Amino acid sequence: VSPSLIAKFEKTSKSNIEGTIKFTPANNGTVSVSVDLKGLPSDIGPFPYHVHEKPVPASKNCSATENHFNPYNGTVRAATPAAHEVGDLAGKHGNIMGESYKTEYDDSYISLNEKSRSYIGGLSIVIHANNGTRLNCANITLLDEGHGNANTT
Ligand SMILES: [Cu+2]
Repeated sequence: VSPSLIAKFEKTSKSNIEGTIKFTPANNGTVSVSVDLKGLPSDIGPFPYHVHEKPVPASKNCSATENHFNPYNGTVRAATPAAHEVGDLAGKHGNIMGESYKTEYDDSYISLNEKSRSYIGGLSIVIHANNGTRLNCANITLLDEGHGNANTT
């Protein structure tokens, strides 16, 4: 079974958005997603958020994550969840909204399996203002410090 992942958002001069998006392997071949965010800016939401294709660099410049993770060439607007880009979490599941936002859902398209074409490990998540402006972003990293079948964490 594939390991859990997390994206940790930190507050800076650029953004007050902080919190986490957790990705945990679940039943029925899906991934459980847990969003817990605060400090979302006044009135420029709702906030689309997506898995992007490159890491956040040390500069924390969210532009450097480049485009959406879209291995199966999906579309931004769709009539069924699977037609969306794999990385388009908000399009499938709803935009972030409010000053604080907590939600849990299953996504059946992202993968925690590094041998999968839909693997999202090592990628990033960007949160946008409604007009598309990139507000904050975080790398998707390993959640637990200890792994292996003879270990504890
Ligand atoms: Cu995006």
